[PDB]
Amino acid sequence: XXXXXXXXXXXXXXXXXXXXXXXXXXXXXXXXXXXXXXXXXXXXXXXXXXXXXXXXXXXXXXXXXXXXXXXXCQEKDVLCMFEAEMQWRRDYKVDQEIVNIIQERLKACQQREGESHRQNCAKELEQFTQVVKAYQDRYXXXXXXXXXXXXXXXXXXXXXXXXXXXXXX
Amino acid sequence: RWIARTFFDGPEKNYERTMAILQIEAEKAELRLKELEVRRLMRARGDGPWFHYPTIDKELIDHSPKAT
Repeated sequence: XXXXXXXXXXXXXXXXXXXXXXXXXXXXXXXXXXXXXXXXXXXXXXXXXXXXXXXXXXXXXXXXXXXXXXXXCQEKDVLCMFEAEMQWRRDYKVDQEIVNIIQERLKACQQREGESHRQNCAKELEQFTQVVKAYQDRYXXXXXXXXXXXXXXXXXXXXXXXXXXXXXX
Repeated sequence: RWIARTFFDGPEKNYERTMAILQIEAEKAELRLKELEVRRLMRARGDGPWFHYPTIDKELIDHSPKAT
């Protein structure tokens, strides 16, 4: 919900126009298995929900924001860098899972269209190219194992190459 | 939640801690580097009370002799 893209609206309605035979055997079984064990499992789920009654709140995810970046903290010091290294690592763990959501958005694009797939969508493939390219050039993907000090050097390497290209052109 | 109590330290620990261990570590590293810097200077020039070779005498004789 909300974060998931999902389909706009589901169609499909029963026609049953050609022939009689024995109607639709799948629809006849759909009404049969709805009361056979689908109704029994729904009654058992309702009985388990009623038996819960009192439940724990659980305050979900903790905040903890900013605490000064590694770029702001000039000169090497163990007391200052430690909290900056934790801040970068927490962002890197989130940025890994941001890609995974858009990855699952592309998974939804393949199924919910089926026949078209490549010809349609147009937004999910474009959003994937906007994030992955930003992830590849900024958040490691070339800077080996994760390090906060190496990321600042990687950001400076991209900035120096861009400034040399902009001044020439 | 039951595993969090009497079996786990918590996220508050090792965040307030470890940084305390790093604070001692920073003091241990900087002073050892200062010790390597001080011994590099004190051995080359005899300025401080470190690596100083013993002298001959402070006081031996001052009384009037039968000299020429």
